[PDB]
Amino acid sequence: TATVLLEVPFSARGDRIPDAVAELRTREPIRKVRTITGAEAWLVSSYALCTQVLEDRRFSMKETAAAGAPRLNALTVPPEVVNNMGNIADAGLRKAVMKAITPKAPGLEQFLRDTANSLLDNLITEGAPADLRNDFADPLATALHCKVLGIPQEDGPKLFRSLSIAFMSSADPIPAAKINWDRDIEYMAGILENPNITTGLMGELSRLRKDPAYSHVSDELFATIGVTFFGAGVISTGSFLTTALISLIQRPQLRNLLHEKPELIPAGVEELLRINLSFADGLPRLATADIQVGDVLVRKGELVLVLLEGANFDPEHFPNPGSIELDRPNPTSHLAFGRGQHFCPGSALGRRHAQIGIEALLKKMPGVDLAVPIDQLVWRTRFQRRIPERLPVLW
Ligand code: HEC
Ligand SMILES: c1ccc2c(CCc3ccncn3)c[nH]c2c1
Ligand SMILES: [Cl-]
Repeated sequence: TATVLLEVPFSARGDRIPDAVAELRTREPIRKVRTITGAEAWLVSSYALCTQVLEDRRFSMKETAAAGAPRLNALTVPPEVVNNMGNIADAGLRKAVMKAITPKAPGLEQFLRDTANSLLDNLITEGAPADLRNDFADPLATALHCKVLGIPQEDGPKLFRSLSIAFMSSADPIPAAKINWDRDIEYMAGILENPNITTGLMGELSRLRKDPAYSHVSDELFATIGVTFFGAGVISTGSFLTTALISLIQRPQLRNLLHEKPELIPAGVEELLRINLSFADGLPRLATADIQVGDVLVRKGELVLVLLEGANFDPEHFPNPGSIELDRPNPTSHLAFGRGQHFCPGSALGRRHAQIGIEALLKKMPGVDLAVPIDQLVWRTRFQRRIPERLPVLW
């Protein structure tokens, strides 16, 4: 009997990789799929072909936003925002933005530790079960990014609540996304004019905005940087830490090891990054030329989806890919942060967020365990991240 073209994404579950991924990688590591919009795309699932695509700018991020292109999903932002990093670079702002979002600012790591410990103390006081997503990982991400941006902690929750819509992976445009986007842009425009905001990313952007060397950079770009980096950083660190905590809880031997030897936590987090399923969709690129990828000649104008867990569970690059092994020879060579032109600018901050969050959790609740059977986690659908709606634990 006839079947439709293979549809992506395969599963919204972030606690297991579908067997279909390895079968695809082995039989057809670049293969045609249908996205939720109905568009066809090339799904790339081997490490070698994923890196090839991400390292060839002729597979363009920016052009995925072009009118009439085959789409993975509907834009939730103005099309120029897809090229936000490119616009930042063209405005002469890349170095300043990068420096503002490193975890090395004085007191930043102590802020993370203090915040994590305070959130955990509150959970211990409230008593089990505790929701490690809504009452730990996401508030820690939100507090971190208010600090990094230089904006008041009390503004975090409202900005955060845009994100369950802003990072939707939808077949169609989302009216609420524009409502929240325009509102959050207005907020950050006000931040740039707010004399109290003198630290962090927005403090620096506010200064550069009045510097004659940036007098022709648009106010829209300055505001957009704030919304984009808050949203990307918070959704990415919150979702990654949440699904990392699941992987850690499901490995009590690793939890005990990292609890007893915290110096191993960075290597543990690198492996948790490698096996992380937080990205719900392949990374999209639009071909701007005819390009050979494996056995397929990708044609100009076609959509390519780089499946991160395809690369990161590829046994030809990461032997025994499903196992967390702290002594791999190539531990940071995973694609959790992408690769090439669009490699994540917040990679160092995301690493520190997770390392400190896990260190604090293991000290405060060494006996942490799921409080529900793992299958009972509710996996958010049609979203750019895989996350459980609640993460109930006991300890
Ligand atoms: C505070 C900012 C920030 C943080 C923190 C952050 N991201 Fe990023 N990330 C970005 C931005 C902005 C981009 C777009 C870069 C570009 O287009 O050049 C990006 C790009 C990426 C990409 C590549 C996307 C592509 O299409 O090539 C991946 C993958 C990624 N981030 C994953 C993560 C993960 C995983 C984490 C946490 C563990 C994280 N990011 C934390 C802001 C952030
Ligand atoms: C693929 C998907 C999304 C993006 C973005 C914007 C991400 C964002 C930020 C805040 N609210 C909503 N979305 C920039 N480059 C991208 C590539
Ligand atoms: Cl504050």
